[PDB]
This record gives sequence, structure tokens and C-alpha cells, in this order.
Amino acid sequence: MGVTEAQYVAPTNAVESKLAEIWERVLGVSGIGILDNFFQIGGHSLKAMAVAAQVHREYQVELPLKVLFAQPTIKALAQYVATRS
Repeated sequence: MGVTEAQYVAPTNAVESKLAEIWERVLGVSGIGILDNFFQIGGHSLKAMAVAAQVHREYQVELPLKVLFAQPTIKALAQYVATRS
């Protein structure tokens, strides 16, 4: 689904740039970022990072609404839900 190299890889914070880099280099290998596709939209992949988002939301089961994946602004959730403390 438009997996094609996204011309919107421009990140706002270093945290978003790093996350997008490691994710689109080990899984995506395409060239996406903050333009939605398969990652930040609903797909909970099969990595530990996903399982964490699942438990951090009390078993999302289906859709991870506002937790880490379902949101084109990782830095936003990073200082909200991911802040933990």
C-alpha cells in the first residue's frame, strides 16, 4: 500500500528519526516514515516493541488506538504514554 519510498521522512525530533531509521531499515527496508503505511496505522508486527504496546494498553487485541503505533507522531506519544514516569 504505497509502500513506495516516502518523500516525507522528515522527522521533528531525534527520537522520531532514530525510531523510523531502525524500523524502516530492519523491517520496512522501503523508505517510509511519518506518512502512514503498514507500521503506524494498525499493524502490530511480531516484535517485542509491539508486545510492549499491547501490554501498555491492556491488550489492544485488534487496534492499538492511541498507544504507540496508531498515531503519525511518535514524539507526541513518547512524551505522553511512553513517558511512563
